[PDB]
Parts: sequence; structure tokens; C-alpha cells
Amino acid sequence: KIEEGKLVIWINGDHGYNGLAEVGKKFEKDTGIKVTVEHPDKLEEKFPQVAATGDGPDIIFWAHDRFGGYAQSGLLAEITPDKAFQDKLYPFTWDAVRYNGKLIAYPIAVHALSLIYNKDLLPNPPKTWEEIPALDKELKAKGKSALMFNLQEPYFTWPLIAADGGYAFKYENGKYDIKDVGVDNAGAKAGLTFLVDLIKNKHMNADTDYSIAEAAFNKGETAMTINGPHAWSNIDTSKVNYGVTVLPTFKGQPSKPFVGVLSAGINAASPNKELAKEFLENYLLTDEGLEAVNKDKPLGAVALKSYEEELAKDPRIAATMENAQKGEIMPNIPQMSAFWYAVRTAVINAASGRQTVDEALKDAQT
Ligand SMILES: [Zn+2]
Repeated sequence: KIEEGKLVIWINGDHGYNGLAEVGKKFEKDTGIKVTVEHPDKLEEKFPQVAATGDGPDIIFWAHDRFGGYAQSGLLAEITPDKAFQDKLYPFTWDAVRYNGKLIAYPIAVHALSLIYNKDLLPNPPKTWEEIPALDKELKAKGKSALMFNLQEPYFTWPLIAADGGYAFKYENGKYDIKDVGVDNAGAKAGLTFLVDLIKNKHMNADTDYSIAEAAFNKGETAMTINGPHAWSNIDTSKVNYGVTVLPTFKGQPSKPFVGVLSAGINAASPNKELAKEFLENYLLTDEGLEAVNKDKPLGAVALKSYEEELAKDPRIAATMENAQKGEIMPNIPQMSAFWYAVRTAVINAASGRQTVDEALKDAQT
């Protein structure tokens, strides 16, 4: 069982666990209660195991898309923020931590894809997808290319597919309708066709993955890529003069990336639920608490309005949140997994020519 009278917190080592431990110190220095921050390997797989026997940490930090499965198993306590605290965070971030109508975690950080561009090769990046073919022809006359990004994973291609009407599961009145999938409607077909035409006209290559795209942009071979906040650390080393901006529009509508929310959940077996609430609301989710974690390792964009307004002085972070609000929350329901594999195969088959766009998307509907 979980020990009463202390807080044990699990958070991945790629986040500011040392900064989180300093927040624990301010807590441990005006409450008396000790906070121990641990970063065990594969914590997202260990947590459901230990929490099923009534053990594990008091608080777990992870991407919200895994918290739906935790909540399905009753591993997470229903949190009780009052309306005043809820208004301190962006409303769409609360959508990411709701399961079966219950809030089951506190939103912390916000992740979304943006357009990354080389200011030297391209000082004013394009605003729409439609102008990218001609811009590629201009750059190819100089021996550069316009755009390279990961075509193997649908996380990277979905923003264009979703723009004109494609969607995963219909989201209304706070619930996903698993009987309503929108991968082969007219809008999804239109965006995927534009993608395939880019490959047929040799503006992109179907075999490009994460590594080929990153290496090409970091060496100045291509003018743009598409990636998230975790990729910036590599571009900084390349000394490529780069910027981050809003994704291009398609048919006048914004590209719609899926939004990931780093969230903090309270173990349902914890005897320290009131201590955890005090720590998360009044120490971590403050300007001073988020600053302590951010100075350790950058969080990207954040769900707390007051601190996001300061972080957005960085145009890369402002662009991240702008794309996040133009996108959609990643569904946390279990059917989401069958969606991703289906769309992954459809995009791969349409890009290579194994299937037409219509046939690939139809097979993805079922
Ligand atoms: Zn992150």
C-alpha cells in the first residue's frame, strides 16, 4: 500500500524532474510534508501494474492519451478543482483530462506540431499549402527543396488531412462517438490527395521518415520541416537560422494537428489526495512553480494562462500554442489505437501508389 503522510511523484526523465523537486522543497518547507520525485524507466507501463495492486506513486506525470486507459481501470482519482481554478487554464486543456464526464488529471504542458523554416533559404514562409509546389520549383532551380517531413507516421500528415473536414472520432457535448469515424469523408480525401500529388510531382519522397527529414533540415538541404517542441534542441546545434510559425492552410482552412497534454494524475489508491491537490494547484500550477520546472528543462507551451502569456514572448512557443488551438485534442478513448494503425497504413499505401486515395481511406474506415 501507499505510505500516508508523504508524496511520491513519478515523472519522465525528459522533463524537468529536478525543477519539480524544487517545487517539492517549497512544499516540504512550509507544510512539513516530504516530497520525493522519482523517474523510473518505463514508468507509463509500470504504473498500471502497481496501481492495480493499490501501490505506486501518489502522482504520475504523463501524456494525457494514456490517462484514458488508466481511468478506464479506475486507477485515477476524480480531481476537485473549483470553477475559479479551472478558469486559470485554457478550456481546451481540460478537455484532454476528462474521461466519462469526470476530470481525472491536471493539465501541465501543451504539445503541437508547427512549421519550422530556414530564415536564410526562406525568409517569409508560405501561408497556404497550395503555394508550396511553385515555391519548390523556385528552390529546386537553386539546388534546394521546399519541404521535408516524416511521411511514415500519421501524426505528421494528419494536420493536412484533417484541415478540410477529416476527423478521428466525432466530439460533441464532451463525448466521443465511437460509431462516427471520419477518415474517408470528402475533406480527408481532399487533403490526402494534395499530399499524394506533392509526391507524384516529385516535391516530396514517400520514404522520408523522422530521421531523414531531421538530418536534411539540420544540414540546410530543405527550406522547411514539420516538427514539435522536442525537436528544437537539435536545430540549435546545427546553427541553422530557423523560425517556427503557424502551419500552412489548406482550402482556406487551418491545418489541424493533434494536441498532446502532459498531465498530472492522482493515484486512486493514494491516502494523500488532499496533499496532492494542494501541491499541484497551489505550488506547481503557479507562475513560480512552472518557472522552476521550465528553467530545468523547457516545457514548451503550458496550460496555465498567466505563465503561457510570459512564455509566448518566444515566437516558437507562441506558434506552438497557436497551432494547438487550431488543432484538436488527441482522443483518449481505446478505439483511438485502431484509428492510428488504420490511417498509418492508408497514408503509406496512397503515398507509394499501392492504393488510390479513395481505396486507402475506405479501407481505413473499417
Ligand atoms: Zn514534452
